[PDB]
Amino acid sequence: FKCVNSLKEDHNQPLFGVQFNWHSKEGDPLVFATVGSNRVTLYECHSQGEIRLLQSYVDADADENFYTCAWTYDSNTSHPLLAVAGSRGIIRIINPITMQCIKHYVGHGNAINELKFHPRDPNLLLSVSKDHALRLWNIQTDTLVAIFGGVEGHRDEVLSADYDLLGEKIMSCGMDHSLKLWRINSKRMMNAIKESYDYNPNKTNRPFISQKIHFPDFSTRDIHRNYVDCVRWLGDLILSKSCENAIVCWKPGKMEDDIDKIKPSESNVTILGRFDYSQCDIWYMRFSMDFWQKMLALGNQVGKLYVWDLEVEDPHKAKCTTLTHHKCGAAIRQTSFSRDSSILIAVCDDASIWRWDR
Ligand SMILES: Cc1cccc(F)c1CN1C[C@H](c2ccc(-c3cnn(CC(N)=O)c3)cc2)[C@@H](N(C)C)C1
Repeated sequence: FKCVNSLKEDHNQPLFGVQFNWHSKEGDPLVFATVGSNRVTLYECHSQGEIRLLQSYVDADADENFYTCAWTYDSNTSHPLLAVAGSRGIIRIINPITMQCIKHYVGHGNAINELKFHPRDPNLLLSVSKDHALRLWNIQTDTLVAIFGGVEGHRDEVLSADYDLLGEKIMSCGMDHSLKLWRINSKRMMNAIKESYDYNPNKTNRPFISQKIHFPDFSTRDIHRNYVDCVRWLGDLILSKSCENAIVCWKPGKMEDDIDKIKPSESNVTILGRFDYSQCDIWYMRFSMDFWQKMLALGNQVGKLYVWDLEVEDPHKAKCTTLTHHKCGAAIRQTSFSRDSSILIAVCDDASIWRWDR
């Protein structure tokens, strides 16, 4: 990787999120979105390092702070869609062509810290909230499918979550130091999703009933000792970090325990490795993976990038490379790989954007 360009957005506030559109059509240039201040902005990557500015969506409320975005597509038309959310607790579905807000969703109106789309169903959107809950939405029928919370749910802000490969289960994490597993391939949850697709408010009198899921299928506070701010599945294993200069690779149960036989009472975890780094001990810093999950990237609070090659026989054998540029000194909140892995974008607390090309 070599650094080929940078720019800075005019708001001078942190960019909290960046995502390449992995649903961009064949023959179209690569496009990524950034979120920070009260806006979302799209850029196109071109040759000779050019980052071409397209168009932003700017919230009507100057006090909105967007924290997260996620791409999907319209399941009928195939056209890409961009979901954004933040401090106002409003999910907006944006048409990236025109930057029009097509529609929006509100739960209880508390800050949304992350959005993720289901890996097999482009209509299923997961939000994680300052109010300690996760919410699963069906953006085809505009329904809240389920809320994941309760006293055995998270007891402080949820900061991150991730679906596994097939979208059979979710791992969430947050300010309570815990990582929690929620299965969504239960008979109850599969039925709820089916019913969400059968719901049309114009053809019935009932409101749509959301599931209240009050018990995770596994919980641990034994991995980290501070706010857990990013989580990703790596097959049946988990990658997660806190502010302790480490990403931990771990699994529920003992070494030979199958993830789908784990009981909610399981008290053990197994640590398969840990990737240490420096100067990333402030709260709220995300790591990202490429499409194939061959690579892992994390930026630190002084503008250094760490990239791990996970194409090795066991997690602890990961090979680290580091990327620095003398002008890049601000905290990197998130990174994104292009779908082909040829470009890595980093975004920063000073509103700067850094492009690295293979
Ligand atoms: C990015 C991220 C990463 C991982 C998990 C996550 F959940 C999030 C999302 N975060 C948005 C919120 C937030 C974070 C930072 C600031 C802030 C203010 N000033 N600065 C530095 C400056 N230089 O201005 C930074 C303000 C609000 C955090 N919540 C819990 C308070 C969660």
